[PDB]
Amino acid sequence: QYPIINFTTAGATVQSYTNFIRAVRGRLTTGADVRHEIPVLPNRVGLPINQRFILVELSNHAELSVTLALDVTNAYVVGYRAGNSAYFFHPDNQEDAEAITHLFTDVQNRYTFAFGGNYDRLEQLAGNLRENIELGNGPLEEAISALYYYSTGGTQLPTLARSFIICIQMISEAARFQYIEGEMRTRIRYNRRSAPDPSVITLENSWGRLSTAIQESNQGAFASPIQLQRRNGSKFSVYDVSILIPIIALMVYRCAPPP
Ligand SMILES: O=C(O)[C@H]1O[C@@H](Oc2cc3oc(-c4ccccc4)cc(=O)c3c(O)c2O)[C@H](O)[C@@H](O)[C@@H]1O
Repeated sequence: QYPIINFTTAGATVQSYTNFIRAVRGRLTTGADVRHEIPVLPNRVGLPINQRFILVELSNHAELSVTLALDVTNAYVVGYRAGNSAYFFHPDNQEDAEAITHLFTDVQNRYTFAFGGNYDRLEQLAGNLRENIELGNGPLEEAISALYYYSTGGTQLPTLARSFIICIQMISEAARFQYIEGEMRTRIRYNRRSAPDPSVITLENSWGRLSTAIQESNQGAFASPIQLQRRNGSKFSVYDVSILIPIIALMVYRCAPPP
């Protein structure tokens, strides 16, 4: 009953990846709140649970398929299905736990992780930092096999964690930022994998702050600048929503929009 977007990594191109991410955004929004030309995700409060999630079915060159569940309120992966098993990140508010019981209700085996989905938990689990984990079509292809074979006991947990990190960044963060989508399109266009540079990681770390600064801004103007980093790690200050318009595609809801 939840909407499904399909994507295959095998023979993926800039175009098929672009179409996939646009379709993902399309399902996450309307939610027709746009603040400064930037769509805001639905406020979870008052959100009917039938509208809470979307499903992203990934398949790969090995003909393996896993379906991820994304929370439409933050674009984030809450868990996934592989065959007859479903796995969920440990929630952290009883409304979440409530919400996820409506996911993958037909599956035989449903497990909840001890851990949550945040990069901090995941990075230690993987024994690697985001900056040391390659992204690209290759890593995503492998991530899909890893996620699938976990449902059968053939995947070590640190490989799993690494797989979540790859997926979350190439789907959730890409839906959130045209800039990160751009970074992944480029890796795909040249079939090169590489770890995310500091510009990517700082965007990811600052998504909440960015959303708040934009929705609280005075006519687009930030009362206080936000520091981001360039590709080479040198820092720069954002003072205004204008420069973020071609960077950020979705925002998490923060308060009502002022009339
Ligand atoms: O940006 C901040 O200053 C602080 O914001 C906090 O996060 C939120 C802030 C928020 O601030 C506002 C807000 C702020 C000023 C005026 C009107 C509204 C509304 C929110 O819905 C909101 C929210 O949902 C947050 O999660 C964080 O919990 C907190 O860590 C952070 O310090």
